[PDB]
Amino acid sequence: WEEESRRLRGKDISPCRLLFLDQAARLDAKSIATLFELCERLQMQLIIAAPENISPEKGTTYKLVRKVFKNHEHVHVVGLRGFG
Amino acid sequence: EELLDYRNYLELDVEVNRGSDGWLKAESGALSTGEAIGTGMSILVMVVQSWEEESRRLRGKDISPCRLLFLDQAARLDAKSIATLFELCERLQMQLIIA
Amino acid sequence: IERGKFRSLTLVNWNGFFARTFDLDELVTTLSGGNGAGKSTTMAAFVTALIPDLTLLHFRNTTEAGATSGSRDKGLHGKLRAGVCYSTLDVINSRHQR
Amino acid sequence: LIPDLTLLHFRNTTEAGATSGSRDKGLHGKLRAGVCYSTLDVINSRHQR
Amino acid sequence: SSKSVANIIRKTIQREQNRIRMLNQGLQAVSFGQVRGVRLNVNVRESHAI
Ligand SMILES: Nc1ncnc2c1ncn2[C@@H]1O[C@H](COP(=O)(O)OP(=O)(O)OP(=O)(O)O)[C@@H](O)[C@H]1O
Ligand SMILES: [Mg+2]
Repeated sequence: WEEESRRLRGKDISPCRLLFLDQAARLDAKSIATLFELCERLQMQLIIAAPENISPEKGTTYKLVRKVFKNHEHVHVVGLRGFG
Repeated sequence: EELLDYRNYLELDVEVNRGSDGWLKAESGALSTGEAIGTGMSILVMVVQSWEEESRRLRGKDISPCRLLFLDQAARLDAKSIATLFELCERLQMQLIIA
Repeated sequence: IERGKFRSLTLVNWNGFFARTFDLDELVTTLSGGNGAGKSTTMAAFVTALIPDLTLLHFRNTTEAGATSGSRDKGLHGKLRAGVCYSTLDVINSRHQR
Repeated sequence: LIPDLTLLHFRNTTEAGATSGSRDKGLHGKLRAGVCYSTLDVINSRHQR
Repeated sequence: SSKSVANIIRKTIQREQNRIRMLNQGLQAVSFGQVRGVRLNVNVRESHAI
């Protein structure tokens, strides 16, 4: 799709690239490493989700916790870091 | 012929006490993956228990049919949900094969 | 050439989120949390921001992905709170325009 | 457990309810040339193996 | 015969409701995400009750 639109677009713009993957826990470490290397080689941004932090040493990570609070809900977001 | 069956006279629904809210009808679209998986397992064990209850009267009084279920791609569940599932299966004496 | 990038995703008055801005990564952004944390909600909010066509938006569970569930509900309404809500994307263009 | 060719369909976990797409049921490619066996062992309430 | 048919339908409905309510007790307090309980709601449709 990017290649086809190369004519209509201006010579100075490269379109943004982004994909998703929910339930990433279905992939093992080797597969996720391969996916990461592919995406970075293709300058592809990825937003992945998994109950457990399956990618601790790459990109940015967030952890979400839902709390019942006075008869409603709130999500608390905490950043995570590879090493401490 | 549909009217001739008593079951058709009954309306059956699946309700979940989701969070702070009361009991809501279980809609696949209004739940997360883990919640749907867990509710599915709950209904499956309900079905197994109902089938055993129905079949008991046509079986030897000292026969308890085996109960065994699967769960593929279990990684979609967190530790808490997995522990709850294990507790449920143990309470129901039900064998699990989880991948 | 320098390809544009998605800096961040902001969620306003969403189910669970009042006003939360996740700063996206240049390569990979990961979201973790137990079941029902709200990751799928974030994905849905992003895609809604990307393709606001209401006919297309259908948030089926990962289970029954593409299997007709006959719920009659696309699932987006229950993911929003009463009142106004917003879903926005900041993008740095290859022309370095925010 | 259920040795019926009509019902046995080992579609991928993805597309768990989606249409066939292809015609294969995915069982043949899981076997090897020759004679194979799949057996369960059960202990009844009567303790018959 | 019609009265007997109606009575037997009613009796079977009551028995099944009781059995389902009994089974429901085991699913009380199941913690799944934000889900805390599961119930099988059984009811008699008006279109058939009348
Ligand atoms: N349309 C909706 N109506 C009602 N509740 C909803 C709706 N969408 C999401 N929820 C609830 O909001 C919470 C977060 O849902 P969501 O699917 O975003 O979570 P998640 O982090 O993706 O979960 P999981 O990883 O287990 O799939 C859950 O309690 C879910 O039941
Ligand atoms: Mg999810």
